[PDB]
Amino acid sequence: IAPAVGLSPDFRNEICEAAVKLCKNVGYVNAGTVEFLVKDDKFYFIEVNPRVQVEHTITELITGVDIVQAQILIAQGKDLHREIGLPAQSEIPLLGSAIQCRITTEDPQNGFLPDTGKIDTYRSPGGFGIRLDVGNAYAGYEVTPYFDSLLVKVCTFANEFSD
Amino acid sequence: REIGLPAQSEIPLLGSAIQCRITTEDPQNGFLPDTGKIDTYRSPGGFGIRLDVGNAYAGYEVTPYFDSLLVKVCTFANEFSD
Amino acid sequence: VPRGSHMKKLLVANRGEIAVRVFRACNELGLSTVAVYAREDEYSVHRFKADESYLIGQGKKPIDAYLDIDDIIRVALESGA
Repeated sequence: IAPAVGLSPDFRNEICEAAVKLCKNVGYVNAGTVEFLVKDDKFYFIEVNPRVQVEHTITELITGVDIVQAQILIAQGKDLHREIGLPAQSEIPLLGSAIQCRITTEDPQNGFLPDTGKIDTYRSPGGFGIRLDVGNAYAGYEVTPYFDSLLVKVCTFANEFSD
Repeated sequence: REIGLPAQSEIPLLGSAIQCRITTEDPQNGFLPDTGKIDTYRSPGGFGIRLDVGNAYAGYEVTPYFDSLLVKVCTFANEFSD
Repeated sequence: VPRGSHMKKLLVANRGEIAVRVFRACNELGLSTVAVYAREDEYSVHRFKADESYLIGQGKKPIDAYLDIDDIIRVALESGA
């Protein structure tokens, strides 16, 4: 989910600044994610993933920023502000909240072993506040055992977390 | 108080959005609506895309009795050009 | 800024939902795209979403095909990415 709606905005800002501090220090280029563990109002660095992540989608929804277009424009030598058009830090939007689930063929009644076989029917929902980023799921597709079990990533977004 | 909308001046204005209605109107046949069976229907998604589907799914027979709408597509982004 | 940072064509060294996500971004940025696919992944949606696509890792297991550094580079150079 995004943002971390169960933590106070101040504490979240602190975590974001620490991530920025690390990245400024090493002159980080392109997209990356800094990962922390958090416990009773302290936070501890665990990892940097120096790449886009599967859950980038929900950050895009709550900021209005297209992260993957940004990666490509960054690699073309463009300036985040002048050319890519992102605002200064304090102007970066924070628009409601967003949730992502990955729908997979893992069978929860069979120890989450991924099912294989032919997809007979695949009807995907839409509407307001729904984003879909599909993997391999279409009517007639044979799910093989060779790859991951993802069918489709679903994200929802709205002004309020509960919606 | 209950629905939770802000006061007028606080009503957000977030980028821009465009809607097209995809229909069976054949632009090469004077926009007469086509009918018949839908063999294949694969709908896009991703960031900045919203779909509000009418009657379009693989196997659906489009009749001549109703409007020709298949799916409403909206896109949205910070900038109109995007 | 490295020399050669201008782009007309991009290749995704991946498969599945992330490859489709990148192709979408490329197309919106006016770039043409290139997919790679293992033989066993030949029905993957990402293969058909690109402007052109190429089989890689011939005769390897499917995961090793996607880890085949030199065959991926071969495709990038051959396609003019």
